[PDB]
Amino acid sequence: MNIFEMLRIDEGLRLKIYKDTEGYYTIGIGHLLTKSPSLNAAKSELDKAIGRNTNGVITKDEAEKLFNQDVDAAVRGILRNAKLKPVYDSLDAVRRAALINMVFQMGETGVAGFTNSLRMLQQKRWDEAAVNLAKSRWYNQTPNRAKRVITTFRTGTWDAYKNL
Ligand SMILES: [Cl-]
Repeated sequence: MNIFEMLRIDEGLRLKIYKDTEGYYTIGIGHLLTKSPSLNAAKSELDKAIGRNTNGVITKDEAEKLFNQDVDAAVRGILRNAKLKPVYDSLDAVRRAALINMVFQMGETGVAGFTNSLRMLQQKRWDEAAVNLAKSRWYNQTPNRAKRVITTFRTGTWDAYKNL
């Protein structure tokens, strides 16, 4: 298991524009196009991201290219952020994947807002971090995904993702 397999499980794969759990236009492996209500805006963003006239459909190769760029961007965002980088540096390789997962889903700014949870992770107070992380809109809106990420922080293993 690695970060790419992990996020492919959490996000799935869809080759036509769809709406994500918040109602926003998305494509591929959880690539957000726009928070605009306008399907035309979403198609225009898609064409710009892919570099051609897509009419809202992309190939699997194109989805995986956007996915590679998005994983790379999430990692680079962690390492440039003063609140995230020291947490990331303190963690083992499995728990690093959990942090990347959060940043992929809710952005660098959203995750840096989890001040108390980040402190607990940095101190390796895993059971306590897991409780604090669950006191969140994130957990209440996407509880099955949040539970898998939280279990990964708590245990340092991939068990939440095996048999999936
Ligand atoms: Cl969920």
